[PDB]
Amino acid sequence: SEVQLVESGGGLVQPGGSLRLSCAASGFYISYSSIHWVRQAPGKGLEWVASISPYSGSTYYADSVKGRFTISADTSKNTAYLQMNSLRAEDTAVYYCARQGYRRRSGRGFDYWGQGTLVTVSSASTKGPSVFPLAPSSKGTAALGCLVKDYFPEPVTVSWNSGALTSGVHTFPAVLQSSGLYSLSSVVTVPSSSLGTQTYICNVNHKPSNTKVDKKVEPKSC
Amino acid sequence: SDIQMTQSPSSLSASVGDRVTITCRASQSVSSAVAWYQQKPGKAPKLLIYSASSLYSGVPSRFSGSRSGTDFTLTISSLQPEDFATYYCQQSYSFPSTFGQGTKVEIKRTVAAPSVFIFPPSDEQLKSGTASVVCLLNNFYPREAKVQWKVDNALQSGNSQESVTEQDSKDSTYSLSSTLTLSKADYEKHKVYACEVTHQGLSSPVTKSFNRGEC
RNA sequence: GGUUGCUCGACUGUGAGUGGACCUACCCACUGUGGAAACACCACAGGAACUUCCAACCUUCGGGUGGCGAGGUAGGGCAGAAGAGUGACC
Repeated sequence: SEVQLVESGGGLVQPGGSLRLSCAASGFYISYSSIHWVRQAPGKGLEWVASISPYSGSTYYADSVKGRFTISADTSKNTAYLQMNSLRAEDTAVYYCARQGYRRRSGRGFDYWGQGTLVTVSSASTKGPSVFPLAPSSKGTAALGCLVKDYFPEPVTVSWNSGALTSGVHTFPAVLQSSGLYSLSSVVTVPSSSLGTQTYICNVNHKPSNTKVDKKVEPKSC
Repeated sequence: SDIQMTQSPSSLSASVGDRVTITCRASQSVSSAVAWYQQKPGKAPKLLIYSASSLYSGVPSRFSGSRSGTDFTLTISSLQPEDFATYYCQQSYSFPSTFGQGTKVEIKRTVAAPSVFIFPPSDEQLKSGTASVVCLLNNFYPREAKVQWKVDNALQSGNSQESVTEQDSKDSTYSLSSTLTLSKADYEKHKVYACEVTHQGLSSPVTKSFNRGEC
């Protein structure tokens, strides 16, 4: 039951730039299915982009990318691709790879989606995050977290204790600093007893900048 | 020359167990080439209905598609909390394909006051010359709340940024984080930093607060 | 000279409602289904209906069997036939 779609080749690209998204298939052969690209700008809806139909290679493109994008498939590599040229701001989105199901089974429904890859068309140069700790105070549970400040582009991942701690944790949506950079903050609440003896580290990973930080969140020093 | 898929409502609050109905209306007849999708915040979409009334393999029988000419309706007989999601119609009757604009469905629970805390800026941060103060409202509902910063009993304005979690798929609650941001110098001009919370679950506006420098 | 056959035969026809169903091969289409299949390709089923016909087959002569893509090309088939011959008869 290995049916999987794994997009890649996204990232931060200067306007007018070019990217070629790749999408690798598992547990089935794309020679027998229609494959579609669908993109979602942040907090916006789904937008069909292109598709290539099996046995004939006939390609169809959403009209907003007609002539700048070129969907294509490599049989041999069980991969499908989307070359993108003359990228603009509004091409910014997560770009999803979808398999169109077998007709006898699921109609023209799209039955498997990738996790999708994120394309950030701007020219503002990357900058990694400066993570600061958020300590508990003196108030039977209290809260502690990390402040992940002034990074770009999205995304960062936060885990706690290398994902050992997972419960009670809230990681807030990045907002956009007036500086144009992203800031956000992850918090967990824990029982007031563990403070003395439980080391609490958040792990911050900002792959765009090749930045990974681990910040020990310890209580009020005084 | 595209089929317009015109979905509505744009959003939906409804109680658990309720019947909810989402309607997409195809600007042209698209036969039954309509599929519906569930999308929880930050996953991919998952297929629900194909061919406008066929329930895709594995989907809970509470969901169901329906067609009446050019008008398609998705229905949940009885909401679970899990069914917090954004729902999209699609037509693959003809290229270019087309989606609805989506419908954000929201759980509805009994009221929950926020748990409130306040965070005075880290000492590493202050060396770098910045000073951000964090106020945190945990696991509450309804999401509508009012946060107010006051510095030395002076209501601030425009220098905080808040952001809210998505409705908990289990609690169906919310969590907010208002963040006042000041230059280090502006922060060393005042003693008291307060975070005033006015929520429906609170019968009196909670204020966590701190004074600069206290240990 | 007729008159008629008999045989050969250039050439032409295969006529659509008050009236057109001849066969075959290729090409070219059109519709529906199915092929891991929205298009392309392949397979298969179809070309409104009521008629009309029998170029075809069987007949106990009562009838019955079978058969439509008004496409193109090419052979044929059946009809005429200009002409020839070639008889008989007057």
